[PDB]
Amino acid sequence: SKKIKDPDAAKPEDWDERAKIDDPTDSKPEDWDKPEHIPDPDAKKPEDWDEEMDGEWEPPVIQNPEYKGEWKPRQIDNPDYKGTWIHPEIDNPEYSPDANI
Repeated sequence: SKKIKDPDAAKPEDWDERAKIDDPTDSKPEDWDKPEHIPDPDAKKPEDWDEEMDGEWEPPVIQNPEYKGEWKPRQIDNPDYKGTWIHPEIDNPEYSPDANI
């Protein structure tokens, strides 16, 4: 996604930045992580459209029934930490809106 943790952002080398840990001994795959938005399966476009002049159509999305806000397992408060200063995230180079960066 847009805006992620990165090296430009000038983080120290691992200074108990978390506050709340994730699955200690549990863990599962990523396969919770279903897409928030899926295109309409029956997303037909108008024949009254010129993608030459718009640039593309505009295929609608719906919210997926399986929608979880993110793979947050059980973010439990850790066994004592430091204090995440406020790292400035940066504009995730590997995001790519529609064309690879």
